[PDB]
Amino acid sequence: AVTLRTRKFMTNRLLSRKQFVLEVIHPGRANVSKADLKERLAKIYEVKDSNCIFVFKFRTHFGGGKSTGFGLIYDNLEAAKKFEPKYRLIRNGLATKVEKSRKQIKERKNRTK
Amino acid sequence: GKTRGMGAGRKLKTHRRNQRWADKAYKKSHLGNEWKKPFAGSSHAKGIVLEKIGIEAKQPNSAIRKCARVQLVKNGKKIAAFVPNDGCLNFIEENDEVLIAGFGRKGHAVGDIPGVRFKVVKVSGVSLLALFKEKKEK
Amino acid sequence: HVNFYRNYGKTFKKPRRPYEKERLDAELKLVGEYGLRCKRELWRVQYALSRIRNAARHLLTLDEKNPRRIFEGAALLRRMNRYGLLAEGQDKLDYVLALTAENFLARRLQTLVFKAGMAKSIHHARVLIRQRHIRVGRQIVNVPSFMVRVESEKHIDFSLTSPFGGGPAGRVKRKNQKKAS
Amino acid sequence: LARAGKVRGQTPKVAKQDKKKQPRGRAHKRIQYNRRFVT
Amino acid sequence: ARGLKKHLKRLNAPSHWMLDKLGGAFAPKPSSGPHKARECLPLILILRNRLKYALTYREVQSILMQRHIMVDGKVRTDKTYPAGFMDIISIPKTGENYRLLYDTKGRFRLHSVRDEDAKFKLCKVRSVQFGQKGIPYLNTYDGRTIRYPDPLIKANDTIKLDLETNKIVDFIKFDVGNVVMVTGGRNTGRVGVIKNREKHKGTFETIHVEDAQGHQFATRLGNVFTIGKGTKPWVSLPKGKGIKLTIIEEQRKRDAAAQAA
RNA sequence: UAGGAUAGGGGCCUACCAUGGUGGUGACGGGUGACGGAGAAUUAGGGUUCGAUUCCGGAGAGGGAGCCUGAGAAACGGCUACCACAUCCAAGGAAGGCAGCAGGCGCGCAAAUUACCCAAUCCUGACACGGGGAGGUAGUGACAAUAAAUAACAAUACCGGGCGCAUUAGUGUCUGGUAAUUGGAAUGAGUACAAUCUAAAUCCCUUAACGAGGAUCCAUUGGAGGGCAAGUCUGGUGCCAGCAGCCGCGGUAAUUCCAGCUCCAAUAGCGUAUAUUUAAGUUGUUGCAGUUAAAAAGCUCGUAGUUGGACCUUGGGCCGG
Ligand SMILES: [Mg+2]
Ligand SMILES: [Mg+2]
Ligand SMILES: [Mg+2]
Ligand SMILES: [Mg+2]
Ligand SMILES: [Mg+2]
Ligand SMILES: [Mg+2]
Ligand SMILES: [Mg+2]
Ligand SMILES: [Mg+2]
Ligand SMILES: [Mg+2]
Ligand SMILES: [Mg+2]
Ligand SMILES: [Mg+2]
Ligand SMILES: [Mg+2]
Ligand SMILES: [Mg+2]
Ligand SMILES: [Mg+2]
Ligand SMILES: [Mg+2]
Ligand SMILES: [Mg+2]
Ligand SMILES: [Mg+2]
Ligand SMILES: [Mg+2]
Ligand SMILES: [Mg+2]
Ligand SMILES: [Mg+2]
Ligand SMILES: [Mg+2]
Ligand SMILES: [Mg+2]
Repeated sequence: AVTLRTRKFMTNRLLSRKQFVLEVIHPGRANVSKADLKERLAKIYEVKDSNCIFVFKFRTHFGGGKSTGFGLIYDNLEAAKKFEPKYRLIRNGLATKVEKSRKQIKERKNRTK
Repeated sequence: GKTRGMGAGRKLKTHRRNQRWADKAYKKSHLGNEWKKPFAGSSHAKGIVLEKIGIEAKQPNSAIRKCARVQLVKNGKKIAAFVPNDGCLNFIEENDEVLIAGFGRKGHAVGDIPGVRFKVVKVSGVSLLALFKEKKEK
Repeated sequence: HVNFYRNYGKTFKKPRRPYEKERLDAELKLVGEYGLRCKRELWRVQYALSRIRNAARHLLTLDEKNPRRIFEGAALLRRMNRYGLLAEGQDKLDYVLALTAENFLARRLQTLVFKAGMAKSIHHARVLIRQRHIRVGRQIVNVPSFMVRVESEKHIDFSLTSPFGGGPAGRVKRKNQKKAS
Repeated sequence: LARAGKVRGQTPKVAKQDKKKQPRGRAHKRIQYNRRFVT
Repeated sequence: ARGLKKHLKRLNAPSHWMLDKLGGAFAPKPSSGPHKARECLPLILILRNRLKYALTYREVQSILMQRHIMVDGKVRTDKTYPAGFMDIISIPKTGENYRLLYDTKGRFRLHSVRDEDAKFKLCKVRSVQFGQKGIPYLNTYDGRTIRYPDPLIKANDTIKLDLETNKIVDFIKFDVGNVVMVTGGRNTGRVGVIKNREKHKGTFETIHVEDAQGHQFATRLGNVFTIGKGTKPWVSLPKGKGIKLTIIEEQRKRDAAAQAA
């Protein structure tokens, strides 16, 4: 029995997204997963694609029952691909990650040719 | 009495400057000899014990205050250093590494002890209080 | 290294003469009546009160019609009337000197709880504040020195989650019931 | 030096009880209050 | 040092950039441009901090190299461009114009305009004097230069520059009795009509100004910027018509704001 | 003055001429455990001390000196030479510079990680795109600062003061304490599904089932002659050991030592040590003192310094609130 409201909401067709600060109120509930918020935001904005949502920076205020955070609704998944930082895509699983070992990442390799 | 002229600011600043020297504490701090003293402007000073000696006590009292001659490893001075408490001297031993703290009274000898300004607070890197109160033995 | 630049200071100063029967008894009076955790708690109040009183004194040194005086006096009396520390018609900037640590200990949420009831004791009040039991508007305040304002006094009350008036019982209740049934 | 530790060794050894904790923090000041000037 | 300093740490960034203390070590460091880098506002501070069209450094980079942003009528890919006073920013994707104006507190505002009151900009002249082959030209404080200037235009005057013919359309002769909008010092922001101008041999010539509602101040010739001839300015002034009001009145206005709400 | 050199003024240098410049208003020299400043501590006012340090300016790369490339370097995460130091050597030669991050030796009273990341702030490149030990995050962290647990409420009880009468009672009201008393309540310290956080993990903030009987989920640091709040308690010691910042305790009835019980002070802090500010009107400009306590030159002349007698119309007014 949880609620869902937004504020500080602005649409910029520069980066082709609608960006908001959501103010979720979940009395009794421990907290709400970002995935669990995805379907509610998607069905209240009928975004036609529940993958165009990227929501983050959740807090769960002192005392519990109310959490804040940012949200990003894109209007073409193409623009979601291009105007996004690399890690929210990985969080939603839209791309995968690799690891580094930087001995002669460049140093020894700057010697031979 | 005072020069209260309006244009005598030079005279009064120079007077206070010359007369600030007849104050003992100022002369002691701004003459530099703390840097010829054994700590040479130090809080504590670590050293090595040469022998536990024992020195008499001033006339109103009567005792053998158990002091240790130590040598300072930072500058080579040798000094005396009280070992404060009942029986606690025995934990000290010759050529053990001891931290010489101030004994109090800000660089001037304290109590009935003649010519001692320094106290031992650590030996072999273990708290001398800890050995007195059997908290942590060396 | 930024995060270096974040200021921070102190909240009190220890008294000059450590050992006097008169000051020591006065401090024990205040700590006993307002149920404090130690006399650091008392000692903060005098620091804050000294700061505000000195602010008032510097103003009263100057003259009326001075824009600084009017502005800061208006602000100061607004601050005090918001915490219910000066009364009606007593917006004068001379009754802000007459305030004393009685008045600041009068506003701590321990005192407000005990005077609103709901506590049965002031030392009961402090703990009841600390076991996440009382909100103010809708947020639980677990600070015994919350300094409740007058437009917040009317609606201090129990939780929506605490055993006394909110929802589920405590763990000892649920243990007793589970071994009773 | 032969007399170092003299009285420290002379004194007999005596051991404590298990005095019940006197409550710390707030309750300690409660007891000081209602022991000094409510009693 | 041995060369140009290219980092600007956050606490050295001028007071009127309003940027917070603990958000990081550095500040955008405006590039050497058309405005004096002490009296400027970079495009990142325009997009990110004020308009919130982005939320990071890279997001403003995305905004700018989409080619969306326009300065003085021509697209700009720079991200520490030192915009200044009466630079116009258009965003044709949003069909939306800003003209970058002070307020009375000394900070920049983005005062909106329509297109007819955006086709031109407005700036003063640093100096008018000769060049190659004896052709006169003038140099503004905007960096801009104009060749064959109208032989009446003198130094300290102000001109309007259309963004298509790219030359004068009119000029206001810096004189007593026309309104200014001071752009430096403590009085910056406050509009008002000159009542006097006193000159001293060998140093700065000061201007005495009055806020149209009575208050009177003075400032040296550097920071005055005549807007319009007479009392009527030729630019749409910000929300508060260039009147700096005492802090007491800023209290009364907020009391009056809350007491009707 | 004439010129050279420089990006340019200039004794920056040369030739010639002149003999000047500074100095009791402290030059020059000497000391500095002296980079300068914004500022830090203390502050009734005046002041006193400090300022390596993250912001700005300067300087320096082991000590000096000289240079190329370049708009910018007398650059050292560039070179050339010398001095100090040291490395590899197949014995010919060659390569060096952590006052960058991390780390090791040493010095010392005295100072953490040989971790992760470019996600944030900004810079940099031919550049949306790479790089960034700048920077940020996690680890040690009682440098300092903040909030803040270690119990609360009840009736029984030997009690203990009014108040129901006060007499003569008795018990009775705020519950004061010794109650491992008796009892059901509450909770987080900790543990833990998760979720959230995060560039990825983690701390936190939220929260499922755990998680309290006072021995435990146990609070200490310094004292109890005065200054200074709190023992004319009990045993030992016998001017010994020892305490004691000062005064003093200790030589057989020790409130001071050493210990047990009790109490006090602060209490997650508290003592010791040195430097320093207040106290200190004992540095006195505000604000000291010089008959006798420390202190008027033996006396006069005296140049600079300091200080300087009275006098010169805004004298009576209209005016508008
Ligand atoms: Mg004596
Ligand atoms: Mg540098
Ligand atoms: Mg730039
Ligand atoms: Mg010449
Ligand atoms: Mg030096
Ligand atoms: Mg620097
Ligand atoms: Mg070195
Ligand atoms: Mg250099
Ligand atoms: Mg060099
Ligand atoms: Mg190096
Ligand atoms: Mg290092
Ligand atoms: Mg003792
Ligand atoms: Mg004792
Ligand atoms: Mg005493
Ligand atoms: Mg006493
Ligand atoms: Mg002591
Ligand atoms: Mg004593
Ligand atoms: Mg003296
Ligand atoms: Mg003195
Ligand atoms: Mg005197
Ligand atoms: Mg005499
Ligand atoms: Mg004379």
